[PDB]
Amino acid sequence: NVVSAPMPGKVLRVLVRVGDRVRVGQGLLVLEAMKMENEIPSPRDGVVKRILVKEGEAVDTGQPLIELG
Amino acid sequence: MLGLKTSIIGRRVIYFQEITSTNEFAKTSYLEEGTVIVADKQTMGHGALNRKWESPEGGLWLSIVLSPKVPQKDLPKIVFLGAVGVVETLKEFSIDGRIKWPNDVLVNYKAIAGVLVEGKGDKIVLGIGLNVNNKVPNGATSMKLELGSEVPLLSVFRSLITNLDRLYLNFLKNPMDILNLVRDNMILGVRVKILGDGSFEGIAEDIDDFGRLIIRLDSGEVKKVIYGDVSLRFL
Ligand SMILES: Nc1ncnc2c1ncn2[C@@H]1O[C@H](CO)[C@@H](O)[C@H]1O
Ligand SMILES: O=C(O)CCCC[C@@H]1SC[C@@H]2NC(=O)N[C@@H]21
Ligand SMILES: *C(=O)CCCC[C@@H]1SC[C@@H]2NC(=O)N[C@@H]21
Repeated sequence: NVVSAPMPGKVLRVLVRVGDRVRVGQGLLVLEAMKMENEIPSPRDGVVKRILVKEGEAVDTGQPLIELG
Repeated sequence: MLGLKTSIIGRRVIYFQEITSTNEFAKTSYLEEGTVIVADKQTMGHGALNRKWESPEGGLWLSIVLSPKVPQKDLPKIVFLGAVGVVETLKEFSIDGRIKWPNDVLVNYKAIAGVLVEGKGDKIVLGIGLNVNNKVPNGATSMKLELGSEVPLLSVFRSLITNLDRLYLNFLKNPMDILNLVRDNMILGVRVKILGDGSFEGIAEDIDDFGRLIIRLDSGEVKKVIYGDVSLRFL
């Protein structure tokens, strides 16, 4: 499906590349928000189909971040 | 055997001779709130904003599991809790520490400690690295370098955890108090440069209730800086 931003913030780093298999709860990327570094976990096991955001990009709540196969 | 007498932070403490990062372990393990992860040395220490943090033997490298359950607007103050705890501990040891907005503590303008807060779901991890008796990077300092002799590491640990517990309980009661403690303990009045898009110069004069750094430009105009959004440099 699709992993969206739980909150507004700035992408600090992307932890995965397209095509990489991930597990439930594995960090997909990191968002700098409210003087915290929020690691966004993958809702389920699967493969990374696409990465919708870039490091340095500002995002808002609900914005699509990663797409799994 | 540690004899800690805290209410939440320090109820349990997990020690490691060595580890990659205490923050990672605190994030990937299920742990009761207040659990403290500490290690003699860290080989993969995490700094904020993708920086690396040197963690040789002799220093205090720890992470605290927290479950504040507060509104999003109060989350920016968590880093401050860690910074102020360090300031208070340094004070007990007769060391004058100041906060370099928003997560570092300086003594005579040399970094002696750094704070990093990480979140992963409901879980929040407060990470703190304090130079005690360890070797430090050029331009930094430590308690041993300030005092002129070895400092009892466990006593520093006991002091810091005890201050953090009190600050945390106070935060739970009224999350607005920490802001004033920060304002009265941070480096203010210094001229700074904001780089990137819309570059400008001004005097760092205070923080707002979100922890945003307030900058007073020469024109009297006022601008607020969001951490991680722009680069800041002292002039
Ligand atoms: N233990 C430490 N004490 C003070 N500053 C540190 C420490 N480890 C890394 N740094 C700072 O972070 C930067 C490397 O990420 C360096 O420029 C250094 O000044
Ligand atoms: O100033 C900074 O950049 C923040 C440094 C935070 C360092 C501590 S050491 C204990 C904890 N474990 C880590 O990997 N990082 C934090
Ligand atoms: C410290 O760096 C300040 C944190 C940023 C706070 C501001 S309030 C306006 C924005 N909305 C939000 O949820 N966080 C941002």
